[PDB]
Amino acid sequence: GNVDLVFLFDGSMSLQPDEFQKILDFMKDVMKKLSNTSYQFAAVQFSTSYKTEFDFSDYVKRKDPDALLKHVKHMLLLTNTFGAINYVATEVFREELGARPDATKVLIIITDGEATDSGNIDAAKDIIRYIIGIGKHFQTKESQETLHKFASKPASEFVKILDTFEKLKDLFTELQKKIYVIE
Amino acid sequence: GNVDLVFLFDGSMSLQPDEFQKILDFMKDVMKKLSNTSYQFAAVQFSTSYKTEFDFSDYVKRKDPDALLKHVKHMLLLTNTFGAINYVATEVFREELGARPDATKVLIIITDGEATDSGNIDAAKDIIRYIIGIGKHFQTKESQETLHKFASKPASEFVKILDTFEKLKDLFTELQKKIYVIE
Ligand SMILES: [Cl-]
Ligand SMILES: [Cl-]
Ligand SMILES: [Mg+2]
Ligand SMILES: [Mg+2]
Repeated sequence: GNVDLVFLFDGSMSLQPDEFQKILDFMKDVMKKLSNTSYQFAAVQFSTSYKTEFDFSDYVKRKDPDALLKHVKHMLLLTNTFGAINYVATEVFREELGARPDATKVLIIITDGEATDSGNIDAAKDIIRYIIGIGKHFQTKESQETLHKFASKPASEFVKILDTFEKLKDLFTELQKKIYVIE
Repeated sequence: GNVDLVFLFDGSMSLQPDEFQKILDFMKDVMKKLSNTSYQFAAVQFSTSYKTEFDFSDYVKRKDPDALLKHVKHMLLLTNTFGAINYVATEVFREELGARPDATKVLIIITDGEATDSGNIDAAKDIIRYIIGIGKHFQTKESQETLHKFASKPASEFVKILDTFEKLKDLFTELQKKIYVIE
């Protein structure tokens, strides 16, 4: 059926210009591949606070991915992941913002560091949540587990750990192998 | 998993140059949208006889549909669909020709007239068969009924009827709404 997918990307102080660009490229690639499908998209940059770069209505109005993200500016601040996730659940997934009523909700969280805040993401528990942890900040198994709480279960399918930002290209390659025209 | 898909397109005398071109456009549109996935394609033109325009190996070596179908010459003869389907079953789905051993076999038959031969397609029965009947030759319930024996069950799912070749543009729009990234 319909799929309303939200990209919640890390814009923290740790990211180098090229790394931030690779995150933007990844989001665009998936969007272009899935253009003219039953998917609709929204994008929110998060660091200390949260900013919807374009919401569902924006995408519907102008499907152009490159145009939708041409205005993004790297925040360069903290990594308040609990707040960011709750922000999507209540401020982005809204009918008035273009979200479709009984559409399946999906969240693709991309981050390069552990969350600097805490609390709960209970309000977002019914959204299908994928998280992509990139870079040396996720070298240890300990740091990787910290991401499970944000993603759906099992972690084996929903939590993806990438050692480099270059690997985002590999991940896109792999996701395309999972694309099918369903009966 | 892996999907080996063969397009079997009508090259009969009834087809005008632009109608035959729209059939090719449909095939290329499909292939382009499904590029870099688990799908691999082969295309066979049929009329009085049959011709593999490019096989699975060719597709793999040069994944460019436009380049893959640039030499196609409209046969302009009859409509031997029974023989054509049997040819795909035994002359196209072959490992030496690029087909992957246990990939799901799918056949997309595109035609604008009733078969001019007879027999059976028992040898192609394990292949998921879709048939697209286009135009004035299918304006009666009887003519449309004859297409059923070539496709998988139920006909309501595997038989597609288009009043015009223009409609192949519509059909492609429709099928894209069924494109999802599987878990
Ligand atoms: Cl950081
Ligand atoms: Cl004909
Ligand atoms: Mg960071
Ligand atoms: Mg014909």
